[PDB]
Amino acid sequence: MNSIFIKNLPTITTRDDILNFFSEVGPIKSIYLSNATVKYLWAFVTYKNSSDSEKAIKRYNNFYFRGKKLLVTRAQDKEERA
Repeated sequence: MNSIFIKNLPTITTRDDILNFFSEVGPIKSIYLSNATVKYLWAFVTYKNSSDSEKAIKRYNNFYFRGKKLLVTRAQDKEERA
């Protein structure tokens, strides 16, 4: 409920890029940036404040970063039922 996925990232994306863009909505607790070696990277960002993760989706989904339209979605944990 604090975490988002960021996909369609440019391959030259750095941890600092994620930090600089996504800290604008609120304090970031943790970041994973894939060491994908292919066409696009992905990131997993956890916010300290739950409200900020929703803000990040609202503000950065479909945001262009180096010509790439970012996909920013909620990282929802596994549901209980099949």
